[PDB]
Amino acid sequence: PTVVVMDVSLSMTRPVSIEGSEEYQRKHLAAHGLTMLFEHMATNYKLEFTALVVFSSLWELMVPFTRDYNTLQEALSNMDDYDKTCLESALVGVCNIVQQEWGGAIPCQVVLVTDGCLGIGRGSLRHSLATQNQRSESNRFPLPFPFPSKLYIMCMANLEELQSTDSLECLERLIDLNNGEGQIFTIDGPLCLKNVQSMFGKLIDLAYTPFHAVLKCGHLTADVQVFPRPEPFVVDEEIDPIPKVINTDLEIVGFIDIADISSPPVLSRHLVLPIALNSANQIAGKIPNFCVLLHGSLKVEGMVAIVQLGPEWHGMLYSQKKKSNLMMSLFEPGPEPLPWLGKMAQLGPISDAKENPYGEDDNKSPFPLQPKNKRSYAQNVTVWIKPSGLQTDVQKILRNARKLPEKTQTFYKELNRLRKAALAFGFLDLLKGVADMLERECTLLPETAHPDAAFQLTHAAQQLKLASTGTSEYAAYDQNITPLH
Amino acid sequence: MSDIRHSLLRRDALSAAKEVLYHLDIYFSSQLQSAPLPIVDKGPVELLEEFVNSLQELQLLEIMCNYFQEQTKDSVRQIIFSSLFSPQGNKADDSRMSLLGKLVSMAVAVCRIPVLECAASWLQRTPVVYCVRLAKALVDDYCCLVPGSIQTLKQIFSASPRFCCQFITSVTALYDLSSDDLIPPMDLLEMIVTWIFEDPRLILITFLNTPIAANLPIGFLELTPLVGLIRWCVKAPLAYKRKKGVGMDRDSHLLYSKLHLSVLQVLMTLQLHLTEKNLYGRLGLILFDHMVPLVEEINRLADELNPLNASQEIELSLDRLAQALQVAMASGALLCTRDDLRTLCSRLPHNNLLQLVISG
Amino acid sequence: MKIFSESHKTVFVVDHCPYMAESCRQHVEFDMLIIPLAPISKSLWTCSVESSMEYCRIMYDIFPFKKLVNFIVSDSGAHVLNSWTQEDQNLQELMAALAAVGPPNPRADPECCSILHGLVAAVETLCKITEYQHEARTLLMENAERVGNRGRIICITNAKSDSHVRMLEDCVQETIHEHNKLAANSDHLMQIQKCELVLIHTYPVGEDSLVSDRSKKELSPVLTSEVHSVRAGRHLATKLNILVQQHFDLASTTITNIPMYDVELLHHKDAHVDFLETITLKWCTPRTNNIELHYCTGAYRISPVDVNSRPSSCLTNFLLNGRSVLLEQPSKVISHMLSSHGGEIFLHVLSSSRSILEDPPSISEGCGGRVTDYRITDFGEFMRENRLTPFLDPRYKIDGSLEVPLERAKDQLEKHTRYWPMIISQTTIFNMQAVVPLASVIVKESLTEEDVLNCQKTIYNLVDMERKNDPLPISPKRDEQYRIMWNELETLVRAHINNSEKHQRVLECLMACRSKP
Amino acid sequence: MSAQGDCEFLVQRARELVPQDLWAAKAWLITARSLYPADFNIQYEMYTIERNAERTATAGRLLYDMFVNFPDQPVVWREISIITSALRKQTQFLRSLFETLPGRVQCEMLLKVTEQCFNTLERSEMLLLLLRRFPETVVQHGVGLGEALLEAETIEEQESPVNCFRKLFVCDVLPLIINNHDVRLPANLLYKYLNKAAEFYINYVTRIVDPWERLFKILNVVGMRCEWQMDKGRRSYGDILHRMKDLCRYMNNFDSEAHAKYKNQVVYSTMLVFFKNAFQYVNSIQPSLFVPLVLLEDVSNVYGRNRHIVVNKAELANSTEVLESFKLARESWELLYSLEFLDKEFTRICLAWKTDTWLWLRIFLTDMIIYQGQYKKAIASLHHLAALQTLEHQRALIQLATCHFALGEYRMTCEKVLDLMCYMVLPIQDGGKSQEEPSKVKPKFRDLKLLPCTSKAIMPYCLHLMLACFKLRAFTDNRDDMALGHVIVLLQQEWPRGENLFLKAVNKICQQGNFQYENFFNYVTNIDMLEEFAYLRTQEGGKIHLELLPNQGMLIKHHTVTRGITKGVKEDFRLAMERQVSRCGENLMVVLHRFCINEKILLLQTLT
Repeated sequence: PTVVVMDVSLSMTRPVSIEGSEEYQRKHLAAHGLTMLFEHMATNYKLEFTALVVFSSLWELMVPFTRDYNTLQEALSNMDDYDKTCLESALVGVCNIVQQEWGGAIPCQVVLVTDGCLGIGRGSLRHSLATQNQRSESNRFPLPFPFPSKLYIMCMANLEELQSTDSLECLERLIDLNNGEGQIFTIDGPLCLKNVQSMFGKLIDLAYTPFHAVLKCGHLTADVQVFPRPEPFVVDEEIDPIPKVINTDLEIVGFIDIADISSPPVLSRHLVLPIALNSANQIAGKIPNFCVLLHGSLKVEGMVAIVQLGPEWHGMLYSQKKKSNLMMSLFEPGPEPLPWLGKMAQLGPISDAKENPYGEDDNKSPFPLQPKNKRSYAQNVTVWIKPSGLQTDVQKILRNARKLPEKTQTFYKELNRLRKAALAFGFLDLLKGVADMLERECTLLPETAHPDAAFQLTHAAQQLKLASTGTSEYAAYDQNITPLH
Repeated sequence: MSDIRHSLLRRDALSAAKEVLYHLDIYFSSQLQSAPLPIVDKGPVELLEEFVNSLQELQLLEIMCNYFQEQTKDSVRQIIFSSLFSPQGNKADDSRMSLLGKLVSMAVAVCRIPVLECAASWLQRTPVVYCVRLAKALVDDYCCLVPGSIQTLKQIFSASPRFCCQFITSVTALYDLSSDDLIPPMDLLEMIVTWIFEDPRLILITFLNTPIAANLPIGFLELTPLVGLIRWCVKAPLAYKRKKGVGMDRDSHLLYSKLHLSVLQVLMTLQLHLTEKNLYGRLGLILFDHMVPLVEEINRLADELNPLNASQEIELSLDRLAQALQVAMASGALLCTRDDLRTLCSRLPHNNLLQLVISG
Repeated sequence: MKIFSESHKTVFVVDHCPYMAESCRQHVEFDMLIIPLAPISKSLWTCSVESSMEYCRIMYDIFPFKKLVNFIVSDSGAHVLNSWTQEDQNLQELMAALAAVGPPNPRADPECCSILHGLVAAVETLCKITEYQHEARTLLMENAERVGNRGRIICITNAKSDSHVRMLEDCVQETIHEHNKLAANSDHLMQIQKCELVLIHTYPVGEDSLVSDRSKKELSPVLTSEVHSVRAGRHLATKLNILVQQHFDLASTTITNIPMYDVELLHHKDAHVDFLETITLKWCTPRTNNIELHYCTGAYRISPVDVNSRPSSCLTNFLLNGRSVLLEQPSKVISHMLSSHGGEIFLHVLSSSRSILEDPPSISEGCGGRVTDYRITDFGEFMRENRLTPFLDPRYKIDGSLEVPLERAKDQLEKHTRYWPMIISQTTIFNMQAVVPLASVIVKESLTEEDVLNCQKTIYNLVDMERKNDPLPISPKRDEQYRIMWNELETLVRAHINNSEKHQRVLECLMACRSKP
Repeated sequence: MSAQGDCEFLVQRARELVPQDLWAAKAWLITARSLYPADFNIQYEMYTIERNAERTATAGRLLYDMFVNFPDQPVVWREISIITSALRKQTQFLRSLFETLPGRVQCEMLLKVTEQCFNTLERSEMLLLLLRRFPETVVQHGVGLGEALLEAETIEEQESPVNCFRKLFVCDVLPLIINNHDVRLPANLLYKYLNKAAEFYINYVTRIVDPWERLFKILNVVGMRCEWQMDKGRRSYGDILHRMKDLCRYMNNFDSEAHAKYKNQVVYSTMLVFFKNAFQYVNSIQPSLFVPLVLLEDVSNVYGRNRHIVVNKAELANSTEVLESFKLARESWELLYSLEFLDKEFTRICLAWKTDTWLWLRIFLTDMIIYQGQYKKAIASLHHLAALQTLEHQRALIQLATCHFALGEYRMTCEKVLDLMCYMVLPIQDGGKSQEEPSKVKPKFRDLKLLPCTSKAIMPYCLHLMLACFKLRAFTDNRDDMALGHVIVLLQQEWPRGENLFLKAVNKICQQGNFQYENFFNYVTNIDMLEEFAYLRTQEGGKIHLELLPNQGMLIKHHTVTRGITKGVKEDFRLAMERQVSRCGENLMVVLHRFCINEKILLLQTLT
């Protein structure tokens, strides 16, 4: 997602006194330069979405996100001449359209075309930055984009000397509010067309070069173009601040069942398209590739392929509207990116296993791995925050006491759990109380008068009575009130 | 004094003459110590006549000058000078004159100051008839025999200015230009002119340094050479006309004009000197009795020289005489009235300056 | 933030003085079904301990690992009920220790001791190192300085006045300063970087609040005073629920519309990022096997707040039975799906927005898409023959070499793929039904004697088939197809020859038995 | 026959003999003198003859005798004048001739010919020569020469009084007068010499080794004469100011009979220190009279005895020394006129020889007035300066602009400003792009400035004056006419600055919505200004008129109402901006100057 914010303000209409050729307006220089950028896009970055919002006193979106660069190419030559500069509104609008279309996690590079003429005041950059920084008041400065962006400013304001007379610190500070994710580009020289072409070539090389990679599965290999380029990642800012980028080679390191993998938490979904190094179909189409076979086999069998992108990094190579392809993910870099798969550095082939863990009939599966320590919702924890829970526990223990001696073991277990929880919480008077209710239910024994039932309840009541004293007779947590024989 | 004469009869002429000179020195010193005014007896004169070849004469002159330099008392030297080398009216005067002339010339050759001063003193106390002969001998010796010897006499100026004044007196009284042979030599005239121009007071030293208590005896040298220099300057054009070389004549005329100007300046200085010591209008260094011979000589030359042919020379001579007289009674040197000047100048040829001076 | 966050270490301290022994004036009505007994009032200490136990239960369920908790009762003596080891950080062990401690003594010595002993024990306990911190320090050799050991201590007591609260605040400040000073010199004790303190004060209902509530106040850059106060009973339980919800960045869920009441689930906050105080996801009809692989951007554990209630018990039992449950955010859009992977209830977070990877290019038009004889079934067999499985026993390979099974799977895949033709027309040996024993046996790392006799029988059958001139699959004369068949078998066997001597044996047996001209 | 004929005949006869016989001619002249000692012609002739022979002694004696006997003859005075002109090869001969004369007699001729001189310069030089060669004559004629020079130099009343008299005094007359303390000079006559000495000194430096230390030496030395000062030697020009200040703090008190010593000292010394600092301050500014700078006033934040001068050290490195020299000059001028007794004396001494307003001092007197805080007297001073008189015109009007500001005129102030800018148009290239952008030095809520007169300084200042003048005119009441239109246009310069004023103006535009600035798109060549203006017309702006097309009112009025004109009225408004923004880059000062020069009719609005 690239949003090319072109300043259409009257400041861009200033002719520049070039030598030899006719007078050229800075708007027209901006025109040739984006034309170059959109060409390098349609030629070598075809899959990339882009948009072009021109900003003025108000900001307007002339062309929404599209892969059709022909529409954008003609959009440059059909431009009006609104005549006010206001950057804060433009950045707010960019945030709006990016959030509305894509969201808040996808990276969105922003190409900004300014001229070093921020403004006179009010809506001007200097007035906004000098005032909005102190307090937001729901008018938060839009420069810190709420997504991993990169603010590129094609400040075509001649040499840095020309724009240093009036305003360049404002622009360079504007970059800093993006946490340094960006670069100021100054066209050195007499504003010649070759200079701006070199400028935009520098921009292309910095931000829009395809990320070619070699996909090696064992000994089979192919040349791929991982769209989009993967963003660098940092573990933290304390122990390892150095950013990490995936290796140039993607080594398939095995395969795993798509049902066992569940839905893994990925970093970013990446397409993998083979790259040759009607001619494409007549030459590269007929030569057997490996990506086509891999994607077809993955779709037919219905599994994924773990990939090793470097030390401690690990991803996934799965298959797939009706259209399908070989998209690739990126797990969180670490020892155990998927906590229900064990340490991902501890996965071996089934051959090294004693038996076939997946089963002869393909029924058994070691995945997922049970965590070593059980959680609370799965275990039997005792919670007494609200009186409702404790009332539920006492009702359960009283009702099961009516079934005595049918469910003797369950009643004894629940009574032991309640006694242990009371001892942990020191709720000794609660233990005396539940002893009183046990005695009361003994007094309301039914006409059946089961002999062993009376003995068990009397023994339990005596146990709670002696444990309520707090002495060492039953203070032990291991005590569970063993029912009488 | 017979014992002294007897003792000298065995001593050799040169030694004995020296011994008798020393004895006379001692005697003269003793008599000066005893009496302020000494008397020159005939004994010393007889001894000196009796006893005081070319080599012997040269040795005698050299030793006499050596003794003169050795002597320190000026009075004794002057007294013995008068005793030996003054005229006595005898036949030995010619030998005395020759000896004195050679002695003075020899002393001038090496510039012996005491001899020069003594000879300056003696010429004032000598009749002019011997002073002119001494001038003849010395001028001849230093101007005609040895060329270039005039420089030897020139350095005498810085030694004995009194001797220079006495020499000028003797030469001026001698060379009256009355004859062609009496015309002063050109070199001598130039030397005299240069000496007088170097310091005008040279011809007034005798006047200043001599205490004037009585008139000079008749026939003696004048106190100052102003009369002789005036006669030279006045007679110069007539003498050179009568003699008639153009360059030497022009040089002589220029030197004579310079001499006349120097004489006028000397007369002014003499006026100042006479005013200072109170002889202004009472004593005349140019005696009025000397105008008559000069005026008569001018007249006879004017009659003889055909004034129609020598008008310029006669006019120049008359103008020079008129200027000299105008300064003379302007400076008080000549003590005469204007009537006397008119009487003596009546016979002279008419001259505008002379007539103006006469009329005043 | 990081694993060693401020909530990584939590130390509980509970009042145990005789002053904390009377009833809380909230007598209960356990008697439902003559003349019942007088209503029984649970003691304040009992209520506090049980609510703390519930806090521990929620924290354990949501965070099984990387988050430990201690427990220091504050009596005349200072007793720690469990250590920092994961094996000792158990619920039942805490229950047993609490039972062994017993109820507070009523009239032993009320004024002999105070809660300060518990506080100093806690801060002294807090400076210790957990197992995970030790592993981090060991792995970060010569740089084990960026390991924030920040913890958090929670106290339950009945303070008589706010003056005692301030005195305790100053005492804990001083003692943590002393502990940090002592840990500076020592090596096996980390200095506390951030020790948040909460000093919940309880009292029986019907009594005045002797201590007023206080907001955050940092008496030191290492402390945060957030003393709360509330009446005993259910109020304390709700206060602790709010505390745990706001401690580890949790969230609430109110799953409704369950066929037979509503239920409440607590889970990590990040599961609600799609929506951007309890969300009300509605149950949706569970389809048996419609789709198998969803696009899940999160897997967050859950813990019901009323685990023993009938609705929560029914839902948990149904999930643990094996079947998943699909929810829906309030035209409908599929959303979070519950599941139970071995006994751990995970609340997934699906992605309902438009996928940016929509309308991908047809595989029939990409590279290698114009060929329709791919060995799809053969590759399916290959996949099913290399499926993965966990191994709890780490074996030794040769000598002291505990091999990782992942490298074992990698090398097995490499061995299988040494000669794998891709399309049907490319190969003829694999298409032949006689060679299947070889195709399944020779690939093994170490062929057994039975493998040897099977391979010998197979080559004998191949020789017999050649003798009979049987029509082989087309996959160009009979002699030509025979020759290319022997070529294929020879190429296959020589590739795996180095794996074992038996492979060289069958290789030279084939060489002897081959009909080479 | 008369004796005159005889004398003439004798002289002629002697004259003819000079080329032939010098001795004979001299003898004839001596005879003529002896006959007629009272004849002057003979003495003159023989003196000339002796002089022609280069004989020093005789010619000198004859000249002395002839002067003693015949002084009335003009040729005697001519010969004496020639000899003394040589004294002031043949020069050496004439100098040697003068030596032979007796010293007292030499003083006699020198005195009488000095009295014979009419010109003050020549007489002063002659008497100074006599004074130097005769140190005994300092007592009697050192006073006379000083008084004569003083009076005849004060009578001159030159516009810049400078004659070669006080230089002569300080070089020769003053040292020999002060060292020879035997000279008796009245206290009043002492003050006359200061009148002479100060007069020449101030003007000579206004046009030679060091007059300033020379005249300061005069003051101390002439003070040492009887009772003035007795202070130290090489003292600073500022220490004596306070010392004289402390003098009058005691002197302005009780006086009994004259107080002439202290009162005249506090007048003359303060005037000297006032004039000494006057040169230093005035010469520092407006140089090359023997880039110029002009003192200006507060423009400060156009968007916002104890006065201080702000000078940028870049244009003047030694601004610190000048500022103090200016400060104590103002104080010295103030003390000279604060005391009533000193004030009348100060006026009298000034009117004696100040004469012309002294253009250099005309810059000076124009400066404190503004510093003081009074302006109308300055206006007359600038009027006088203008009558006295490129870049020279620049100094006047911008001084008028600051002075016409005068805290609330706002009509002649602007009128002077755009009149000044007509001569301002040097800047084909302005001053570059950014030459050390104004420093962030914030004055403590403060002012008066001092700038050069070369575009880069005055041009921002004059526009700043227009900015404030229109700002107060167009920010109250109503009727946002070309008043607000001009100030927005004037706001174009230094764009990063006027944003608050620009924001205020557009807010006022929204309230009114009747912005009529027909000549708007001829001056606003600024992107940010045009960008803000178009924003109004889009959503809800005040439907800006902006009749930005010539001859549009006549088209609307003289044509019948038709429906085919609304489209054109809307479109050309946008078409105008597109043409206007096409200008974009340009010399803003050039455009701003163009706006001001064509819009001389702005003064109609400025009358408010």
